Amino acid sequence: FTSFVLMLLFTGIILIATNELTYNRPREIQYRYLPRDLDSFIRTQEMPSAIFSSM
Amino acid sequence: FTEVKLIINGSDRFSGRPGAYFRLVQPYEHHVRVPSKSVYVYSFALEDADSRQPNGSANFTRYDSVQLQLTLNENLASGRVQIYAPNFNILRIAAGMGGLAF
Amino acid sequence: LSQLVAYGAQDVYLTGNPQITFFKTVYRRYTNFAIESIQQTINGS
Amino acid sequence: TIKLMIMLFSYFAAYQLGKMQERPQSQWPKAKAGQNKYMVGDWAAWKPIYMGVLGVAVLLTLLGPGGVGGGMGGMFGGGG
Amino acid sequence: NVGSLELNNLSTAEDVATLQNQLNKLAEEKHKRSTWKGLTFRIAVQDMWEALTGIPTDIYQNSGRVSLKELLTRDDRLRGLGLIFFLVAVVSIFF
Amino acid sequence: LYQDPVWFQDLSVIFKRPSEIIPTRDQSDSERINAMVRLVLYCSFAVALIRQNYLYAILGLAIIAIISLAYALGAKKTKSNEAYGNIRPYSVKRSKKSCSKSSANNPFSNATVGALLDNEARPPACSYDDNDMASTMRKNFNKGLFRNLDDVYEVENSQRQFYTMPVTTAAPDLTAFGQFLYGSKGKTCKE
Repeated sequence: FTSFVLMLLFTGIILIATNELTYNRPREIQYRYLPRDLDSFIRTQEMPSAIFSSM
Repeated sequence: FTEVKLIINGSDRFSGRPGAYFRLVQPYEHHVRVPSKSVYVYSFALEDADSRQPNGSANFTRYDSVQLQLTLNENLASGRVQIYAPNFNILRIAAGMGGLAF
Repeated sequence: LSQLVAYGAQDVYLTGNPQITFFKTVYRRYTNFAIESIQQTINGS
Repeated sequence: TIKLMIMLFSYFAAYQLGKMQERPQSQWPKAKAGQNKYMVGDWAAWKPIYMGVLGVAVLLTLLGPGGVGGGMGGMFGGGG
Repeated sequence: NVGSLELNNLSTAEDVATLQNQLNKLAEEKHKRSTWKGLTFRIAVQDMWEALTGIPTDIYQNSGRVSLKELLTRDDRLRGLGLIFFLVAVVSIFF
Repeated sequence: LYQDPVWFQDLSVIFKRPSEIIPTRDQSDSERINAMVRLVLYCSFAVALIRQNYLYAILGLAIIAIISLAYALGAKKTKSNEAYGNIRPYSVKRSKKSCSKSSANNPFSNATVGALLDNEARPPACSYDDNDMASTMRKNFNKGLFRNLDDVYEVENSQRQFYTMPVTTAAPDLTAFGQFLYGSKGKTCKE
């Protein structure tokens, strides 16, 4: 009787250790500097055309 | 004053002494200058004029009753006895906030 | 106006800064708008 | 005793028609006519809480990019 | 040619910092990958630390008034219940 | 503005505070799932105690997981439980009334032109204190705005002028207003 639940937990905890890898799901995006000429062009321009963007 | 005595919680802090002691001797011993004018003082600390370092203090926050007895001369006009008592506090400054702690 | 700003590839990779000859003006392409003038109602003598 | 114990719960499960719960919406306050009760905050007491609140506001401002400027300059940092 | 604005980096960053934005977010990527790699199947000895973090904090989670199941178990705690494997191995050795 | 009592779903630890509810009645779907959880837990634990094999509790927990997972995944998003006007025929059971939560583009959900954008029929922006939307509103207002750090009860950057308009839908819902002033009184004397 006791050995049954002991083996049940024995396999179940290995199953849990396998399961746990799925939890963390972060997004990866990198940052890079503008080209110098393009940066100067963007800084110089006076009107923005489209108003705003959130991404 | 011909005689001065401080009483703390009903008891003598010091034996009463002649006014001359308080005018001439006390500041000689405890302060920078003797006033030469009839100013009477008494210290609870040794040797100072602030001196940028405590040299003792009396914590009157624990004195439930303080009285001082003056034996006055017989040629005084009615009027004021202005009593001052310079003391210590803690200035506390943190995270943009000031104030003085009791 | 105070939010951090960055460009995507479409505004960097697929473009660039053209060199402009003093004497060749390149005019900016712009939004479509029109101007009208109307009278407002005044409340009060 | 399996058949019986399950039915005991079944009989009780049916019966408790109704649903007790925590008070909904908003809690409410009572106002003395102005005699006989202690104010919620000491009037001298109220100003300090003002002052206490500031501790938090200032701490937030120790990181400029994380919030609102202070009384001079600015400061930088970040987390991890 | 167009202005696109990123609102936050999991913590609102006002448009004042210039390189702090790159440093912070690079640290964010490094932390995310470190957690991912130390949180996947490949672990060497970190199971002991995860178990020792799991038990007291799992118990304390109910010492708050509530604690969401998405947080009582998934807050780096799921393999933290890996000590049950150790204990069942011990008792199976006994029993 | 329409208000409902408080409930919660089987997550956290609510399944013990209002304990000893087993089967559903006049309860929200989350509350009904909670009651089913209570039924299964008590039944399986009692069965395990009667027959000490230590596995009926395991099966009870497994079927708890099955029921909770089914409720979590199989929910149908096609809900339009919006109350306004004279009729609310979609459902008469306990449910959470729809709210138009504050957004970055519309911090106060004033429905200036957001109604014509995508919603067409926009649920009312519910009360200032209903679901902690006061904190979200303050956070959205203080997005990209710098304070002088001389006001910890911030009024300096003009909070007061901004507010939620009395109506936040395309229509003022005049029927509800009229029913407020003029009760139906059901069957009257003239009838």
